[PDB]
Formats: sequence, structure tokens, C-alpha cells
Amino acid sequence: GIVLFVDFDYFYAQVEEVLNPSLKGKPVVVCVFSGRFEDSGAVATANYEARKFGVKAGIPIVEAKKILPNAVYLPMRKEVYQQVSSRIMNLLREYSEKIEIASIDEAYLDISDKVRDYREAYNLGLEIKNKILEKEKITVTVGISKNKVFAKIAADMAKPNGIKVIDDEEVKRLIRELDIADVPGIGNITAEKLKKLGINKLVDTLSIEFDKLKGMIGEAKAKYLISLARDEYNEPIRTRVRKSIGRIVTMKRNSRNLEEIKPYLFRAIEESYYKLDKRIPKAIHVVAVTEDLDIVSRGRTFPHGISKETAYSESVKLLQKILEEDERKIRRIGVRFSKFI
DNA sequence: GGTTGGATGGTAG
DNA sequence: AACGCTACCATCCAACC
Ligand SMILES: Nc1ccn([C@H]2C[C@H](O)[C@@H](COP(=O)(O)OP(=O)(O)OP(=O)(O)O)O2)c(=O)n1
Ligand SMILES: [Ca+2]
Ligand SMILES: [Ca+2]
Ligand SMILES: [Ca+2]
Ligand SMILES: [Ca+2]
Repeated sequence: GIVLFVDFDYFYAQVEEVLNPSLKGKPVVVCVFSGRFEDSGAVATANYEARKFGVKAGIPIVEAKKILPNAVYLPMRKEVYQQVSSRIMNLLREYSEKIEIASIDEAYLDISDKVRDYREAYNLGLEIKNKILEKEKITVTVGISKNKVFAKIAADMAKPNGIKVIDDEEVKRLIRELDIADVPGIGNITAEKLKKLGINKLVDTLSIEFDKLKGMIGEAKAKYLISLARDEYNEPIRTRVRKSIGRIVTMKRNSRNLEEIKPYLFRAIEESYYKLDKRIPKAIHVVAVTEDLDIVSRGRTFPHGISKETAYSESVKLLQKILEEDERKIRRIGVRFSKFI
């Protein structure tokens, strides 16, 4: 089984470079402006010339500007980056019927029937990289291994425009040598818990009682790691389907006044519905993000599709429920649509 | 005890 | 001196058979 994984390099930044070639070289920071006050926001991403200097995703713009005050700060334009993504994904289908679009800039390709061995995959990888640079002038990174996880890990190791193979031996090496914290699916909480149990490599999940691991990190993460560590992880490449469409927005100021939060909720509803486009949801959720940045939601599932007017009623009924059941001030409000017909 | 849906939690783009 | 947003799957807990 041979999986080729494709991840696009500093994608949003790079799309802007392509669209405005004058940007080439200069440090570019793609931003999300919450709009609260002038320069309030966070960084979606930055090119390598800014990342170079600590300007990474998630940091506040202000804090980025402290580091690189002369960088080019651009607002996010997801719909553009989306289009470009869409075109690249279509380019990738010329290489495999079995293709799993993972996110806005990742795809796993099951090439097991398309090449004999890793040499040929490597050659196919080079070919794909050129085809993308050819059509869309985006540079990407290709990771190759025996399953999805190690394909991705391969690409992490190659990242800034590259192609890496992980043969059967190197998989075994990384089971012993690779930091478990750097295993796709393991975020800081789990890494903390695992290190708090004394596990820093994949191998030492085979040294513990299964019910002990199952106790800390939950059943799934346990059964996951073990499956990897046993050189056994083999989850198939499968078409993914958008399961929800929604939108949440930062209010100008925290509020608990229903009438003050409403327009923000409705702006979100109108934007969600616009993004639904033929897709009819039977479930709605109002999502509130509180003062202290915690997430609170109440939803409802109908035996039918939800009309625009029904969203208008129910989102209000549900926001009212958040205000009754939670004392905190609300900072962000939004809506989330799901369970499609 | 197993399934199910609602709420939350964790993860990664 | 303050700090975005989208969305996936798993878990938790309680109703229910
Ligand atoms: N917290 C994040 C993480 C990612 N993204 C968006 C912008 C990224 O460019 C894209 C893909 O995430 P990546 O981690 O792959 O980031 P990059 O593509 O920019 O960098 P890299 O070259 O490492 O792939 O998703 C974002 O909105 N916010
Ligand atoms: Ca990635
Ligand atoms: Ca990327
Ligand atoms: Ca990690
Ligand atoms: Ca219930």
C-alpha cells in the first residue's frame, strides 16, 4: 500500500504571491481582522520570509507588527484561496480515483495501483509537483509512505517545497525515534498527558497497560497510537463530505443584551445560508464564545430542512437559552448548520 | 449494557 | 493594551430500549 500526500506551502501567503508577484521576496502576513478596534486580529499564516522571524499563525497582528513592522499585512480572502485549492485538487485527480481531500490545502492519494514501488511514486511525486507549478504556479510538498499518517509525517519532514519517501525501515526507525507529540492527531493536551505518563516516542505505547492509556487519552487515541506503533495503521483513503456550514463573528463589544447580539447572529445566518448553496440542513446550532474565550452552543434538529425564516426564529430561541443557562458575557456569536438532506 | 443525540473537548487547517 | 475563524471526530452524560 502506497500513499502520496500533498500539502501546499504557506498556502494563503503563496496564493497572494502568485496573484501579486510584486510580493515575491518581501515578508507577507495574511491576517484576520476581528474589527473590534483598528488592528485587532490574528494571523492566519505568513510566508517563510516572515515565519523566518517568529511571525507564525495564531499570534496577534499587533504582536507580529512588533517583530516585523515593515512586512506586508494582507486581509484574508478565503474564497480566492478556495478557488485555487479547488483547481489544484482537480489537477490531483488526474493521478488517482482514490483521493481524500483533507483540508483547504491537503490531499491524500492512494496510488497503490498506479505505481509498483517507492521509486516510481517518487517519480510520480515529482511529476505532480511540476504539474501544479505548471498550471497554478503554486509550490507544494509531497510526502510518501505506507499509510496516511506516515505520508503526512513524511511531508512535515520535507516541508518547505520538497518530496520525501518513508520506506518500511524508516517507519520502524520513527516508531522508535519520532517524538509522539509530532504524531498527527496529538495536540498539546494529549502530548502533555502522554509526557505526564512518560511517553515521548511512539514505541513506548507498547510498554504500558492498554486500560491505563485508554484512561488518560480516551479509547480512540489509544487504539490509534498502538495501531501506528505496531506498524499496522492502515486506514483507507476515502472521499470526505462537508458535514457542516457555519459562521461566527466577533462583536464590537461584549454583550448580554439580546437585542444587541441579534444583528450579529442574523449577519451570520445570512452568510451561512449563502454558503449553503442548495444544501438544506435539518440541524441548527447557535455558537457563543464567552468573555474568557470558552465556547457555548445550543442546537436543534428538525424532521425537515430548515428554512431561512426558521433559522431566524430558532437561532433566537436558542440564543435566549444560552443567556438563561450561562451567566458569562458573550464575545462572539454565530451559527452552525448540519445534518443535510 | 449499548445506542443516541446534545454539549462539550481536542485537534488542525 | 486588548488578539481569528472553520470544521472535523471523540467523549461525556443522560434518555431510552
Ligand atoms: N491557524 C491556522 C492554520 C492554517 N490556516 C490556513 C492558512 C494556511 O496557509 C493554510 C494551511 O495551513 P498550514 O499549516 O499548512 O500553513 P501554511 O500552508 O501557510 O504553511 P506551510 O508552508 O507549512 O504549509 O490554512 C489558518 O487560517 N489558520
Ligand atoms: Ca498540513
Ligand atoms: Ca500547508
Ligand atoms: Ca503535535
Ligand atoms: Ca438526550
